[PDB]
Amino acid sequence: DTNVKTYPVMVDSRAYDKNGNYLGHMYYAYDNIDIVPTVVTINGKTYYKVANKDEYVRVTNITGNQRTLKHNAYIYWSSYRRTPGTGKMYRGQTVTTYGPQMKFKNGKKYYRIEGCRNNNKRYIKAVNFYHHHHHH
Ligand SMILES: [Ca+2]
Ligand SMILES: [Zn+2]
Ligand SMILES: [Zn+2]
Ligand SMILES: [Zn+2]
Repeated sequence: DTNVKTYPVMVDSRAYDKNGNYLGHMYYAYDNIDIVPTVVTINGKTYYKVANKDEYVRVTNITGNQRTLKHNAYIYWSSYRRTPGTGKMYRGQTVTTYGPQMKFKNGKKYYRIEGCRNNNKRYIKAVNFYHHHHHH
């Protein structure tokens, strides 16, 4: 494989055959992974092929998703704690999120965002990417 990019795994990625069957192992955040940077669709979902393996990992977990804030957002380490020293992001700013929504112990859903590491945890509440806040 001659076309290869390196990216941190931002979310523990299940490894899948070309048919979208789980192979029983994972790639782990925040290790680097080598991928062929060509999007591959399998049963409606996007993957990258791991370099020199007939293995596929979800794009969302690697290069993630461009999302636009619909509301001012604080950056959270956990349910009740802001990432230390962080400010806010504003309605209209663009954020890279990785992976599906994650349910914290408060019961609310979060997106892991660019820069999140074990010593620098960075999440935004999912609702801040939706128009309707009928919950305030
Ligand atoms: Ca807010
Ligand atoms: Zn609002
Ligand atoms: Zn409001
Ligand atoms: Zn609101």
